[PDB]
Amino acid sequence: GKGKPRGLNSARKLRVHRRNNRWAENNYKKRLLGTAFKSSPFGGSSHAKGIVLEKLGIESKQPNSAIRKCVRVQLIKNGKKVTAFVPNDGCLNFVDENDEVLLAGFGRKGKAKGDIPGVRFKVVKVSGVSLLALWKEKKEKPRS
Amino acid sequence: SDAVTIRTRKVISNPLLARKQFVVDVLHPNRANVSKDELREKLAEVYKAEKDAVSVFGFRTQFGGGKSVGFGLVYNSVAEAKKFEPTYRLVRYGLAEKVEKASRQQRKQKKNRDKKIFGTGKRLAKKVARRNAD
Amino acid sequence: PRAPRTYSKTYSTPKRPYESSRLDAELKLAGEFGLKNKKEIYRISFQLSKIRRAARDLLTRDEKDPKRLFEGNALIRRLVRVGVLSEDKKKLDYVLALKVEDFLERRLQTQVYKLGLAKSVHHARVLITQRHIAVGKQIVNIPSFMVRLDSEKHIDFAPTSPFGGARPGRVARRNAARKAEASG
Amino acid sequence: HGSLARAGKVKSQTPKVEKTEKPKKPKGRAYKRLLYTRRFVNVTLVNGKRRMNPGPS
RNA sequence: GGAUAGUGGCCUACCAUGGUUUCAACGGGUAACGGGGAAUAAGGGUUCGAUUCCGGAGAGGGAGCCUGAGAAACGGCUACCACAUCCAAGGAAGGCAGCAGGCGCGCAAAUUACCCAAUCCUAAUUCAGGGAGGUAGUGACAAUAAAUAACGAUACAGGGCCCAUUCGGGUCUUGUAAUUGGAAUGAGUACAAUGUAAAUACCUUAACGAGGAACAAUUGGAGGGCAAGUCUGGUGCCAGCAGCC
Repeated sequence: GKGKPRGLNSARKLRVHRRNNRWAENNYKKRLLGTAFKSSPFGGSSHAKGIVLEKLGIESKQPNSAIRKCVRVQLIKNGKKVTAFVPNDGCLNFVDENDEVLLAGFGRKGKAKGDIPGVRFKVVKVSGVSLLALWKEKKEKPRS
Repeated sequence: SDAVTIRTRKVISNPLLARKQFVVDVLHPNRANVSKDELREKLAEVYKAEKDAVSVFGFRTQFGGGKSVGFGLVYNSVAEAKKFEPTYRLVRYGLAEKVEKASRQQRKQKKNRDKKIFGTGKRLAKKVARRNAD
Repeated sequence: PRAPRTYSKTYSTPKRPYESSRLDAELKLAGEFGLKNKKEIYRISFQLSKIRRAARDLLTRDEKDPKRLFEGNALIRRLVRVGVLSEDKKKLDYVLALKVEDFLERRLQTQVYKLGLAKSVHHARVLITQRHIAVGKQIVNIPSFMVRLDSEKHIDFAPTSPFGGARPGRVARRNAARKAEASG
Repeated sequence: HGSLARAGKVKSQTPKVEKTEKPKKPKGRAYKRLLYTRRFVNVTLVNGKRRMNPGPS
């Protein structure tokens, strides 16, 4: 009988079984528990502003050896600390001190992208001016 | 004047307002657009009825120009025309003199102040003057 | 407050962004019909899919259904009004299999090239976009007009257009006047 | 190793080379016609695989 | 029986453990107003629906009430908590989730303008009022068609094709210029012109208005998914790239 009940009055059994077995899905469980609004760093939001705090002695994944910086950021709405990855060459000019940086996800819905372990976010704006605008030299960060 | 060929469509006469309503059409090549006063003068000189009894408004020009379509009204008499026509249309025609009123914001402010002041106010003015004097 | 004004899309992107054969076909089609974007091909394919879906949903109903007969008659009437279907064959195979090539070759921009008024597809395109085309007593500057065989007796240039007459043209007047002044 | 340096290394040590002045490309229907002509009616290289950038052998 | 405008545990005196419940009651949660309703299928549909229409609720939260046909009304009153509008220190008086606008909150959202002119409302009303509404500003939230250009002497990059005097002429005509032209127009300055009473936005016109170091199209930028750079420099598991490899 292929497992599942087939009776014409077994609709309640089928619905309840489906309700119970929906929970095995990763995204359905997150949606119905509100894990975005309780424990996601961004509070279920696409982007998040933050204040870059300090340097931490972290090491990149395979293959490299690069310990210069990866921005620790304190969010404004949550106050939580997240590590973000400055997404272009010449990261030095934009991490001066206590800057306000806008952060987006890395694109994997909450997972690390590549050779960067434990980093789920990237920087798109530095004090209201776009990071790739500074990278392409087409706009200037406020120096006065 | 040069082959404008003013024409009229859907001419319906209502004695309820004692007027005749129509959609007028002008075919005027090599022109910007035919003005409403020029249309009124043409209708007057072709009908021999009256000058101020002819109303024309709307007048969208077809894409690429050359032709315009608008709305036209003729009236039994100038008295009925001035009795039924909108004040803005009359003023734009020049039949009526423009009013002198302030901006709505100033009018509403004035109404607020004069609703704050109860009655005529002369007693309040005299009392304030005496209080200043003392 | 006010009732909303409904707006609908008119085109559809292909499901696969990079299909070599589809890209070759679309580029060839747009090159031979003088189109500026693949959005024109997308729009025409969208309406083609719309009418094919309509025809299939019509054939869904039982034969000799009043709604089927009426709706098929309306669709075939519009198709023959735009002039693609045979005027003496009600066989519906063309209805089930209209083609993007048919729709573009019926479109206005290629109509000028077909009847021989511009002798070049792009020269046509530029004539309509410069508004020297009048299907009737009205001037249309849209290449995607899809004439319906009715104005064929009435197609001409506008009388407010240069090379339509009664007006030299913005640069024609200057060139003629300067030539006259030079010649004396 | 002594690697407490070189943050933005290649972007700094790259040579600044300006884009050469070349004629403007067509835009729109003109560009699509140019692509169509360079693609189909041309017979530049159709021998092996109709490649689009015929690099020097 | 009372109170209601009215039925009714809506409340008062006496009489039972009566009523609901695994066909899920009760309790908890909702980053839950409900419905009409976007995105797919002749049936898999999964989400979303604060939001233009309908029904609710609220006017900082609770509570109470007058008038009134209709209100538990908060741009009506009567009472606290965070907060205030103030002095000449006795006061008077409570919350723009209406339109503009400001500050906090933020990833996230417009001007402290005009008009009753187009649509509807109200008793005493052809005349008054309406931040309802419309219009004007910002606006790449979306949605429609769409400027960026069309041809000559010459060669080059050479689709389909001929004259039996073997690259000569080339009938029909695919594209390119650093040597050059009698051919057609958009964006705007604007008296003239409109659904605007004094107006820039739409096609119309004296004039100015095209020649490509002009009025200039970007965004992703070519390993595979998904075609093409082993053509040239700089570094040399470093800067970095890469949604996955």
